[PDB]
Amino acid sequence: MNPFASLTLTTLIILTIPIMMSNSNIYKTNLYPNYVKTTVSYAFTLSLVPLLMFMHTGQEMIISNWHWMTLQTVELSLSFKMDYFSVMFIPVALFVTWSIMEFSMWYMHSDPFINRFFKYLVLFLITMMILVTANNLFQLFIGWEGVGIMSFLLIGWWHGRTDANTAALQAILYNRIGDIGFVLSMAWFLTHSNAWDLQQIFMLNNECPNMPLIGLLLAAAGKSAQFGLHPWLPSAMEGPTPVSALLHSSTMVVAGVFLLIRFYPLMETNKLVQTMTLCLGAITTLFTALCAITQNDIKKIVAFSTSSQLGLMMVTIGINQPHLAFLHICM
Amino acid sequence: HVTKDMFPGPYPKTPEERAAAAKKYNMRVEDYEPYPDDGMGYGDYPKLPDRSQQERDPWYDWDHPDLRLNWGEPIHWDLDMYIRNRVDTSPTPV
Amino acid sequence: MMSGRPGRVPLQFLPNEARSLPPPKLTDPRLVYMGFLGYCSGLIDNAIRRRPVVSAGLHRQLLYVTSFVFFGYYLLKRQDYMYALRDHDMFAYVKSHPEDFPEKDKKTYGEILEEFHPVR
Amino acid sequence: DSWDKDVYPEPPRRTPAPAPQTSLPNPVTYLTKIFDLLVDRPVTLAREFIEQQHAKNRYYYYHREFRRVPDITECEEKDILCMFEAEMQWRRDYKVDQEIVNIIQERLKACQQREGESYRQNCAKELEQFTQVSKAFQDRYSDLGAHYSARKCLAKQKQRMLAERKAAKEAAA
Amino acid sequence: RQWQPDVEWAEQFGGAVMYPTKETAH
Amino acid sequence: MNVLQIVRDHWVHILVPVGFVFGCYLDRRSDEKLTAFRNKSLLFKRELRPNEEVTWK
Amino acid sequence: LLDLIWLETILPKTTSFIQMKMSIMVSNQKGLIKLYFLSFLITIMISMTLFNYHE
Amino acid sequence: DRRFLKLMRFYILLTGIPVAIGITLVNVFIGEAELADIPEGYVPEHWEYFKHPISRWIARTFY
Amino acid sequence: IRLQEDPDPEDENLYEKNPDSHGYDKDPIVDLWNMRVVFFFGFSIVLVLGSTFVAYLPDYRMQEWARREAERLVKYREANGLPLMESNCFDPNKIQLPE
Amino acid sequence: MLKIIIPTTMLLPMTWMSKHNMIWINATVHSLLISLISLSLLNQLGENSLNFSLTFFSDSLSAPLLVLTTWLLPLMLMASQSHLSKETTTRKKLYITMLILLQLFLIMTFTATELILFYILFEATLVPTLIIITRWGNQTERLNAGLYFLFYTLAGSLPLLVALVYIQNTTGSLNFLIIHYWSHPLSNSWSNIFMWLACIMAFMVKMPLYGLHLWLPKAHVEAPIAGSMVLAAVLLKLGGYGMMRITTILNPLTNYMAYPFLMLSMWGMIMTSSICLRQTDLKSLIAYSSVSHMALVIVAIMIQTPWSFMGATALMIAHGLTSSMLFCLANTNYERVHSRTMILARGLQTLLPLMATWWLMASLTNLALPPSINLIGELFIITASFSWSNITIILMGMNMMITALYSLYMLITTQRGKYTHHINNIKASFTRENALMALHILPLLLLTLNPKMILGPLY
Amino acid sequence: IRWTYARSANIYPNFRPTPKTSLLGALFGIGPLFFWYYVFKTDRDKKEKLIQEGKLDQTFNISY
Ligand SMILES: CCCCCCCCCCCCCCCCCC(=O)O[C@@H](COC(=O)CCCCCCCCCCCCCCC)COP(=O)(O)OC[C@H](O)CO
Repeated sequence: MNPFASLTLTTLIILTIPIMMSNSNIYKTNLYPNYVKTTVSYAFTLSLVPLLMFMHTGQEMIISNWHWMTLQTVELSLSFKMDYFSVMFIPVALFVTWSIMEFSMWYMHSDPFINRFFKYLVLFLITMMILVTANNLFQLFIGWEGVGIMSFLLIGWWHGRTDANTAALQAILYNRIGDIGFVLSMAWFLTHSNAWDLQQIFMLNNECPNMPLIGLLLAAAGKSAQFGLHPWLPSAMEGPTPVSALLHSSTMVVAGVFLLIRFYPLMETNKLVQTMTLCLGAITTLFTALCAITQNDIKKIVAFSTSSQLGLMMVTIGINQPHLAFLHICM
Repeated sequence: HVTKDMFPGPYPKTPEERAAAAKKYNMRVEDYEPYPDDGMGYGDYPKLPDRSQQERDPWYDWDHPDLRLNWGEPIHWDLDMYIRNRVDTSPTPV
Repeated sequence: MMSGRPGRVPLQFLPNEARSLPPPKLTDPRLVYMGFLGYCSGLIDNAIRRRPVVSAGLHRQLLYVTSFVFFGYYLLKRQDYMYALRDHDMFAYVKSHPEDFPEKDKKTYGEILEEFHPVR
Repeated sequence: DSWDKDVYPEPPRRTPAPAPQTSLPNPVTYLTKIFDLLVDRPVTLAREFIEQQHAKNRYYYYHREFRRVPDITECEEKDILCMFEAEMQWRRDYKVDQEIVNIIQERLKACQQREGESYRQNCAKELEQFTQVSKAFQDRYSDLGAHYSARKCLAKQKQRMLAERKAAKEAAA
Repeated sequence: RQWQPDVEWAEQFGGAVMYPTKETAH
Repeated sequence: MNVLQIVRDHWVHILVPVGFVFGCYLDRRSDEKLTAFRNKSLLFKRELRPNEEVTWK
Repeated sequence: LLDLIWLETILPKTTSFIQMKMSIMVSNQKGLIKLYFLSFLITIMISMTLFNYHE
Repeated sequence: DRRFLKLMRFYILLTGIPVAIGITLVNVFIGEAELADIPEGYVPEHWEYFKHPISRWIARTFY
Repeated sequence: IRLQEDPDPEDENLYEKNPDSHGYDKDPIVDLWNMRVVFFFGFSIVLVLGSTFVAYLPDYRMQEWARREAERLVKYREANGLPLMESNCFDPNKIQLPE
Repeated sequence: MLKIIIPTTMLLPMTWMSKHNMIWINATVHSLLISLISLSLLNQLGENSLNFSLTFFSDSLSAPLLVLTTWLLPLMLMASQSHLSKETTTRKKLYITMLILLQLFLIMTFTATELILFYILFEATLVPTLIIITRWGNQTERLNAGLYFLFYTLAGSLPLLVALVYIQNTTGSLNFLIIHYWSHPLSNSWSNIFMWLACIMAFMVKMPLYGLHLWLPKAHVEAPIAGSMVLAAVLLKLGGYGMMRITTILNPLTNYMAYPFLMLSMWGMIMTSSICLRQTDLKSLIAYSSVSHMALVIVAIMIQTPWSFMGATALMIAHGLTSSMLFCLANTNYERVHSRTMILARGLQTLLPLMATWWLMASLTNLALPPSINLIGELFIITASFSWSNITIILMGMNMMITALYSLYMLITTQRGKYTHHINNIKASFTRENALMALHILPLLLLTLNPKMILGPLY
Repeated sequence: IRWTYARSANIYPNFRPTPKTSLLGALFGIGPLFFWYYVFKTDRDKKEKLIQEGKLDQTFNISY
């Protein structure tokens, strides 16, 4: 019984403690942001250990656990996957949000609702780790819709800003259009491959997933703010800077390409769709960068770099380069 | 509160109805103009200029600053496209 | 339908041979419904006359319940009689015309085809 | 143990004996030692304390068995008295047959993760066994309608041998 | 308070013929 | 506490649980009318336990 | 257009309008015995002869 | 707002914890059931075909 | 006058009479108890206590039984050396094929 | 079932015999007690309905709806404790009597073992619902709305009555069990298709698909809060409950005639949700939303697929709880501001902070996001529909896009923005309202843990 | 209230069934409904056309 599965599955349970602790209201309303930072710091320290036995051995453990329900021949169960992509991404995501937390109590130190804001960040945190760490496509949807809804509230953090609500509404709109491909991917995979677990989809060897991969690409494009579905990210600057420094920069919007990295065992089989990835990645890189340099707003310029960088990632995943794609994600 | 005649009714044809309609919508006859009688059921509701609330000058004291509508001004029939959150007919520089 | 049967002396609410049936028990659910309707009449009567419906005279309501319970029980016997009569003469007829109701032979579902229609 | 080694077959788990030729120690071994001395031992102490407590009263529970009953193909037609037994017989086997796919489906998942990047050739037995099961499962219960019934299942079945027997005769002739 | 019928509502159900017409005008 | 006042008022509270007891009694009354095939279906037909005289009530 | 202009004028209002016109003259007779009994005369004549109910 | 939130959190725990300990208590005082071979001569009872004693007790006194 | 009516009443805010009003009745004693009963027989007695009821309900649809019976069936079928599951359900030995 | 009906009917005199003030107290206490007893029905045996007697029976489809109805019963009482208030005692006593009678009919209907016995109680709910709509309705057009309601559903229900009595004459008993076991394949003759039309139109009126759905904007908007929840959370599903029950005797005639209603509904949910995208009345917006979600079921069951039915029940229970919730939210806003226009009371989160979170969770559930029941309901329909036709996802997928926009539209327009200046009567939220809504939202969150209870009879 | 009333019920009393209204009602009404029917009926027909002779592959499609 290697500890690998044990503490790496804890890594989620420490993160969700501040959420429960908040509604208890026992916390003294001044040190709550400091309390949130410490918990994330402890999670990063804890999540470091799953790395050490990874490079030491490389073991990847599936944590298939409590059986939600068994629909005839579909055993929908909560399950987290400890592949290299998952185990690598936890420390860096925690490390970044830890830095954003430290930046947050300095910058966001005047809003009376600062305690509420920190709760949303932890809420955004846990809904992202269940997206990266998952084994069934349904669980991906929980993280997929969770970050989108969490983004909408966090964009609408300043509430009364009529433009910010429009950006908040616009963010959900482009996200859902991408999610149309996500639901299409689920329906195809549950009809033909007869499951949503990643293991079965890879095993059954769907060598011609033209409709799935197109749906998968559409899910990636909507979330990764690619061309044709980009302008929400440039307009997503209305939220507070720490919000845009964590969600819309390096942790949320990167989830779109993570889906393709998850499903790279099927990406190489269909040559047409991987050209479509190269097709979508190339145009996105130019247009966002081309609009970037003619801007007079610091937040807009930096964000356009992310999308142009984000468009680069799908160029990487195009020609059978998933590991390098995820390498670029971490940096 | 509001009495029956103030509620919008039939299409105005004689100038007596147009004059009363202008009174009904707290506007003048010179600028009053109902929607074309194409059977869509607009009735005597005036056709105000198709310009979003974004066009309205924010600096002027608006009683509803979130919508830039003061009071009793004829609400545009297609208001909720032109509300600040929704569709905006802002004059593009090009 | 009944009306015109042999031995059908008219204006009779309960012919003698009808008594060869199990009389309804006083706790019959049909019978207790008769009592419930009678009680509801008592409430309406006081409501009609603008009286304290709940307890506006225990004499008027008592007659209402008893009368409905009475008329129900006699109606139940005639109810039970005719239905027994309706099924009775059928069995005499069904044995009186054997050729009209021939027993179709029995073949298990291992033989009968049902041309299963797929759903898509 | 709680499960079966044959129903859930596992290849022999063989692990190497790591030899850190480098002078500097591997932290994982240090973290392994502290993990046992910090989490594993207190968990074991509490568990075994519960285990002996559980042994203080060994209340029992059996598994219900339904003896086989005549099926709809032997059921007298329009005879509801035996038809209810046959329908319960078919539906109960449907759930049991559904679990048969689930067991084989789960075994397919286990090989794919366990065999790693060499999953494609390490086990095709799981794939073909699932292929044979799923194909024959399609023959039995697939496309039976929302209100599936033993009568429909027999009707779909009867439609099957009619076609293949007809296909058999034309080939032979 | 909830809406209650006024005199005009009563006049609806108040004619000699409930749905007036030219033939029943008088 | 003026027990007379509370019984005059809270006589309604006891009423519904009585109806529930009424319902349970009728549920175990209508069942015996539907006994018929008791220990007859071959799926559950089984030789009676010695002391008691009846299977499922 | 569809919901509260046509979908209410196809089934609901048209049937209401159809029931309106029919109820217009069914309820509006003239109260003259001459017209009534004359309508009886056709009814009896047409009943025996031309619906052929006697056959 | 605070009185309402204080009310739910305080009161939803009124039968919250007693159930919470009670559910755990029967788990680690009574124990878990175990499989069998249906010993001969013992026709089991309907509630006996269940693992958790809380589940068995429900089937004993309700169903 | 048109009609001799009364002016439309005003929305009686329950708090100006008693500050701790619970939005149940104007009388403090009743509404406070109203809050007591709607809560007690609400979240705890029905929602929380009833939760454990449905949570600890006996095996739904005999789900546990289904797999338990299944495991034995595989054990003979796997060991005997025959296909795990036949393509047909009602085996055609006792079937009367038409024509 | 007499463990539930008998207390319910006997509960009615108790309300009539309670003291002047304790009427709400005693009625709410025992109505919840009835809900607790009804929760015992959630145990469904393996592959057989829980047949209690000849008259009544239950299965893995009626039980989730029954417990929802009984659990709903206290909620109309709570939501009506304020707008009623200033009325004579007897009228309030009558109001409770109508509700209890209405709930009593529903319990008997869902457990009816005879399709005829179903038919009586299925429309017997019309008499109390019409009474509530027209008597205590707080608007003028309730009279025409009430007329639109009963005539629409009765015009559908009358051809039904002729249909079942015909089936009775052809196959004797109409018992739900015997219909399934003794089912025979309906032909394609022009006589059977009209039987198919009659057997479906009555159920699909209270379903309403696109087209004959115009009592939904009328019945819900100008109805008392108690009536709006009841007639949007239960009897809409009551019309649906017949379809799964009655489709047992309509095969294989469904497939040939499935298209006209499938195409009307499937294009409908886009059209209806498009109407939802821009509405002036909040209650109307929620009302049209119910049509879109209900249209998801109509295509669902009438595809006639295992996965389709399993998701159909899940969406039904989830939507009823959500639609019942949002109607409370509109009523709470309407009671304070005495208007229904959405843009009239913009900026409410600033003044009422809790009401925003309730409105956030209400709209969030309407978003059909995972893992809530609404998502696990819609998703199963998508999978069943996609297998039926690969091009379904273009339509029904686009719905989630349109559904998201309007379902968040009221969130932006009412909660966020700016508090309306001239309105100054919005008092702090009464603990009744907040307690009522928690009884709506978090039980949904529980049901996420164990969907198999409401997943339907095909699980 | 005037704005809400104009959008609300007070549209049909001012409605007149001109051929413009009639054409638009049919165009955006029965139009799309029939159009989708042809698309889906064709899609269902071709799909079932492949199934009946044994062309389509659904070897692992069991839960539908
Ligand atoms: C406002 C309009 C109604 C709204 C939509 C409602 C649904 C539309 C269809 C309504 C159907 C009503 C009649 C269905 C009753 C049951 C019919 C049945 O079971 O099928 C019979 C089908 O038989 C019929 O003829 C059914 C009626 C067909 C339609 C004609 C009457 C209905 C339409 C007109 C009246 C209703 C419209 C309102 C008019 C004011 C089978 O009998 P058979 O014909 O095989 O009988 C043996 C032999 O062949 C000769 O009988």
